[PDB]
Amino acid sequence: MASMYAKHSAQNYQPLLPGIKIKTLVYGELTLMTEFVMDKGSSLPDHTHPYEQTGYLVSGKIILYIEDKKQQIMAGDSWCIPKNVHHHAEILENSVAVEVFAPTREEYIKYLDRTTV
Amino acid sequence: MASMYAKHSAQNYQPLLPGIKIKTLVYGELTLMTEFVMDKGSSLPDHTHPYEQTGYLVSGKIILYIEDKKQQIMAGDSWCIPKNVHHHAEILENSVAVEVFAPTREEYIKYLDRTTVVE
Ligand SMILES: [Cu+2]
Ligand SMILES: [Cu+2]
Repeated sequence: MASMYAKHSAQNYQPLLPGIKIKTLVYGELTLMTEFVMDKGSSLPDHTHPYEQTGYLVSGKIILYIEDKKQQIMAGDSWCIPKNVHHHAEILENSVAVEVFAPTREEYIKYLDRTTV
Repeated sequence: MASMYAKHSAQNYQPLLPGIKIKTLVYGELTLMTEFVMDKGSSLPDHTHPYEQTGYLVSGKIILYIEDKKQQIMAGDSWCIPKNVHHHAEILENSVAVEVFAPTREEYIKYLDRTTVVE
């Protein structure tokens, strides 16, 4: 029930997968926003979570896989993945992506940058 | 029930306020994502909508007002505004912001770009 603000910082990024760093920026009662720093050559494995995922690529170049379909993602592109839909990605260059989850993905709250507000 | 993708395009931006252009990128069952292009000197007036608003500043420099708090926002900063909370902003330089609303703000679906494909 309280609003928060997060300043851009290259620190407090926690390791999630080989070449993938994660950091929860802000969250509320219905959303949660994370930032992914993905190195060239890394990938996100296939997952199905009960959270809708809408994202935005800040920089870089990735390939997003939804079901069996593939789409090349560049700076400025966006996407929206519904609940329980198979999705994975392959990172072609050093990329940065912002991802929002609905509802509040409580397992990602532990990735808070500790600063916030 | 359909996933979607939107390609970056400098077109399909509709005017919302003097100096403020809006474009709905994608939306789903619980969220809706828009992109705001804000000219230098413009501002967003005070509003209270029944939608949680979490945003990210792609570029520029603005001053975000949430309730009684004031904060200067620069590139890379983010925020989260709860439902029915007073908020407004003053745009200091040519800025671009991405904003997500929860639940799906159906009134902003009319700003959807033509370049959004399904799956
Ligand atoms: Cu996911
Ligand atoms: Cu608002």
